[PDB]
Amino acid sequence: GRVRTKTVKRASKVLIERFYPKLTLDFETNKRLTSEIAVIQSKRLRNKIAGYTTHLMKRIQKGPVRGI
Amino acid sequence: AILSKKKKLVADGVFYAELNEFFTRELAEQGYAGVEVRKTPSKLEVIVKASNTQGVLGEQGRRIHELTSLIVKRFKLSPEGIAIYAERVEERGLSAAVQAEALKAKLLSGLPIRRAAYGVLRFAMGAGAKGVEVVISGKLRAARAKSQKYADGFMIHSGQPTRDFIDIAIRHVLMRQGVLGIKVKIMKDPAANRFGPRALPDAVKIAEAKDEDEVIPAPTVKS
Amino acid sequence: QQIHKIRITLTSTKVKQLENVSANIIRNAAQYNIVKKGPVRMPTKVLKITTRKTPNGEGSKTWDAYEMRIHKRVIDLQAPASTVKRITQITIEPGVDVEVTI
Amino acid sequence: GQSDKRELEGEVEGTEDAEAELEAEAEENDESYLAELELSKQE
Amino acid sequence: MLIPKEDRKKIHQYLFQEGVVVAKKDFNQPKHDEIDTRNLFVIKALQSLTSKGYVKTQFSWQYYYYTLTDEGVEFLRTELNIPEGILPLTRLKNAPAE
RNA sequence: GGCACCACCAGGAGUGGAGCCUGCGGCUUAAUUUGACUCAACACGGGGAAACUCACCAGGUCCAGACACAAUAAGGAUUGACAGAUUGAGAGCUCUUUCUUGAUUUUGUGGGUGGUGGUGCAUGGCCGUUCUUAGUUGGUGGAGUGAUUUGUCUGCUUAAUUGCGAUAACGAACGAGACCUUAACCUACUAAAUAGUGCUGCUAGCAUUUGCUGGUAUAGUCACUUCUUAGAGGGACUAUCGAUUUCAAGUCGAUGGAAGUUUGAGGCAAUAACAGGUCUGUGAUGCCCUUAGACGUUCUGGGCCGCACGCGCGCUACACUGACGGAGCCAGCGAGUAUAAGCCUUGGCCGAGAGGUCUGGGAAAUCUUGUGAAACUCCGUCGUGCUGGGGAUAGAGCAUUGUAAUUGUUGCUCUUCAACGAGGAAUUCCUAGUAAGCGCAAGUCAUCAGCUUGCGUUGAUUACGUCCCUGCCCUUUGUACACACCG
Ligand SMILES: [Mg+2]
Ligand SMILES: [Mg+2]
Ligand SMILES: [Mg+2]
Ligand SMILES: [Mg+2]
Ligand SMILES: [Mg+2]
Ligand SMILES: [Mg+2]
Ligand SMILES: [Mg+2]
Ligand SMILES: [Mg+2]
Ligand SMILES: [Mg+2]
Ligand SMILES: [Mg+2]
Ligand SMILES: [Mg+2]
Ligand SMILES: [Mg+2]
Ligand SMILES: [Mg+2]
Ligand SMILES: [Mg+2]
Ligand SMILES: [Mg+2]
Ligand SMILES: [Mg+2]
Ligand SMILES: [Mg+2]
Ligand SMILES: [Mg+2]
Ligand SMILES: [Mg+2]
Ligand SMILES: [Mg+2]
Ligand SMILES: [Mg+2]
Ligand SMILES: [Mg+2]
Ligand SMILES: [Mg+2]
Ligand SMILES: [Mg+2]
Ligand SMILES: [Mg+2]
Ligand SMILES: [Mg+2]
Ligand SMILES: [Mg+2]
Ligand SMILES: [Mg+2]
Ligand SMILES: [Mg+2]
Ligand SMILES: [Mg+2]
Ligand SMILES: [Mg+2]
Ligand SMILES: [Mg+2]
Ligand SMILES: [Mg+2]
Ligand SMILES: [Mg+2]
Ligand SMILES: [Mg+2]
Ligand SMILES: [Mg+2]
Ligand SMILES: [Mg+2]
Ligand SMILES: [Mg+2]
Ligand SMILES: [Mg+2]
Repeated sequence: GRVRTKTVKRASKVLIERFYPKLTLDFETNKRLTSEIAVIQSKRLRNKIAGYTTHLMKRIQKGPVRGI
Repeated sequence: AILSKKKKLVADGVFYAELNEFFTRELAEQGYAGVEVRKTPSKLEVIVKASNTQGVLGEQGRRIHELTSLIVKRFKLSPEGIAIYAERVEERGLSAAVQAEALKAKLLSGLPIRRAAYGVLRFAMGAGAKGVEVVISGKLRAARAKSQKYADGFMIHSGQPTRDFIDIAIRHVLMRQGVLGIKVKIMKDPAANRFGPRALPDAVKIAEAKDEDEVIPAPTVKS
Repeated sequence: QQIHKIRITLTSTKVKQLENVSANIIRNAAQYNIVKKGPVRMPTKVLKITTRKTPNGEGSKTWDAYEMRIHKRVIDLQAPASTVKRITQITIEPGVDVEVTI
Repeated sequence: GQSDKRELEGEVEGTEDAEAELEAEAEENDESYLAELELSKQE
Repeated sequence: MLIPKEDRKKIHQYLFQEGVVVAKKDFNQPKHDEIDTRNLFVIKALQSLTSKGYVKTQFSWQYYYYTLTDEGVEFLRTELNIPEGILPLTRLKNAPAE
């Protein structure tokens, strides 16, 4: 399965509460932004965080999300 | 003589492994931590880290002089080809080797285990260790043997970071009734690491909001 | 016995110090107008030893698989022999060993 | 340490052992004829 | 142990002047490469010296590490009938380095 | 309730039936050393033992019994010894024999020391197992006088206590996941005479059209990094679009992609525990036993292989989807020496073979080596026959290793050509470059691989589901158990 863990789920939604105006619906732009916003120890976790943030951004435009 | 590349790097490692155990047996009473072999042109620098650099360098440095001679005569080295330096460990509390040797010297003095065990739990943390766990196994007056763990603080267990931020030291303690086995696991704080990663892999540090400025409609500031 | 074609062979277990010495020599071979060839990445050799976990012979048959990677690099320089050897002492490193062959 | 005592007096006695050693150890750091000739002089 | 007096001598003027001796653990070795006598003689001769508190003995990886006590220098001072000038070589106060 | 090819469903290959290899029990023995007995003992102790290994058996030496004493002792305490006898022995082991050395040392006392001797049910460490299942814990708050409890859960979802969500809980930690190694991509960087290529010198063969195949090339003092190597990076995050869903976590389809099963595969791996296995790995160990006619150690020979039998891991096979005979001819993981005590060995020359000999290369991306491997493929012979399937058993002979091959180490040659004609009750492993074949290398190793650990060649059938069997986990429940049903 592809269930994301808590280390990626909670860290991504902190970004939305903190940098929503600068975020977007594009993964490639979001991936570069989070490399200057967060100190990520490994490249794989950086893409994972941005990939779930993009899903949340895509979901916020369709209505209110729980936790943000 | 002529030694292959594969067999030369292994020989250097085997030489290190055998040399390291030699210091553990000889300088056990001085809290031996580790040895660093710094090869250089025309010299073989060896740096030993111990809690007490007086027992090695005693009575006009007689022991260290008589100790480097034991290595020239066993590895067929030129008398000038090796140089040994004794260096004090900066943070004695963060070295599990020093902490395990210190615990053994107390247990062999008849001191109670609880008083001895908590003496390294607080000494390790006082030096700034992120976490520490001590396991002591063996027999004490009772015929049956037991093991007791004394944890404190935060400890990591699985994956690569244990190879980066944790050093370990096991020694056997010779008691009148048997052998006591002690394990001293010390996890150093990753923020103070100066060579490897400076944080845990899943530590995410989000920057702060730089926003909440006031925007004015549309001027131009010239220079 | 002046300007020659001189080989320096670099072997070590760890690549960070190997590339620092390699780059430092390349750096010193750049500001010094010395023509150079390298570094050449030789195929790394994985020395593997597979033992049994059990000191005794009881339990499930479980094995350790230890490894010892050896990385070897050779760099060719066109400089007099005095110049190349002093470059080695500038870029001397405990981990990497150096052999010089004409 | 199987009693409720001697572990009371193991921590407070144990911790004062370390507290005495961190300060002592942090003070220890802050203030930082031959023979072969006798075998050849037979001339 | 039955050592000839002369062979025992060479064992004693190696443990003085370079007051440390290293011997590999093989009893049948013809020559210990540093004391021209049997290797077994070196082990047993120095087992007596460490038996009488004149040398410390350390064993690691099938090797003997013999070091001469300060009390043992005095023993060779008299028994060897040597000049009273002491300090073999590892005691010559060459002084360490900082 | 839930999960799982160490469970099943659909299937594949089988094993169990035969011969043989090897391990275990048994029997035997002079000894056939020994540990382990469900999973988690039985190709396991890296245990493929001619000597050693070795612990067993039949015999023979040495102290390598330090040290304080006491005795003895220069008018010599003791050690070595030719020759003959003795002995398996050119062991002065011992016996006749007188020579030599000289306070090192001989006897008694204590004290040692050494033990593959005993105790793994006295221990450390290590390892296996519960279990790699998904479980574990505390702060504040709520409940309870308390031990405790909630948090840690009805439901959905996941490989997962992992997430959504419900919620007297809120917010967290270990474990999981992250992490590390490896395999798959980069005509985008960095270079490479120990990698490769195009051109170019020089050069060969075949048709002459200027073409097609080569050799040579460490001075052509060329050009390039795609193939090869490896360092710094980039690249996949379930991305976009359809369905279902509490419109949530997610799941299933497409498109793009090198990669969309955690991308494939592993390494590490929590809180406790077992009388699990090892004192036969340790100059790791407590205690017991032994310590000179040794249970130490060494030497010789035998044994660990011994054979009416039961059992387990395997290899050949029972044929034609095949055997031979020629021919075609493709990998990857790796290893390799010196005054040694002898490494990998091409190339040449002998030999039917096995093998021998002379040189050379390589301490290695250079040489062995493109390891020209085997299955495999083509063309033939064979023609359903215990046959040219199968190659036990045995006779005679030829080489290699080793001091030593007898109880054949192994290899080769001729001959002998056995059971076996697809295997009862039962039972194992497995879902994609996987299973199955098929070989090759590394470990043990002077010699011996039917064994393991890996690597690659050829390469599928059938699910992608369930709790029916079996095992484990959770919840509820009962308990006179808590040394916890071995109660
Ligand atoms: Mg973790
Ligand atoms: Mg993990
Ligand atoms: Mg089964
Ligand atoms: Mg079935
Ligand atoms: Mg078969
Ligand atoms: Mg024997
Ligand atoms: Mg034997
Ligand atoms: Mg024995
Ligand atoms: Mg145990
Ligand atoms: Mg509470
Ligand atoms: Mg409470
Ligand atoms: Mg609970
Ligand atoms: Mg959890
Ligand atoms: Mg964690
Ligand atoms: Mg060339
Ligand atoms: Mg569209
Ligand atoms: Mg994985
Ligand atoms: Mg038992
Ligand atoms: Mg046990
Ligand atoms: Mg014992
Ligand atoms: Mg024992
Ligand atoms: Mg032993
Ligand atoms: Mg054994
Ligand atoms: Mg005997
Ligand atoms: Mg036997
Ligand atoms: Mg056997
Ligand atoms: Mg036999
Ligand atoms: Mg098996
Ligand atoms: Mg088995
Ligand atoms: Mg054929
Ligand atoms: Mg090659
Ligand atoms: Mg026939
Ligand atoms: Mg046949
Ligand atoms: Mg036959
Ligand atoms: Mg079945
Ligand atoms: Mg054999
Ligand atoms: Mg082999
Ligand atoms: Mg085997
Ligand atoms: Mg109850």
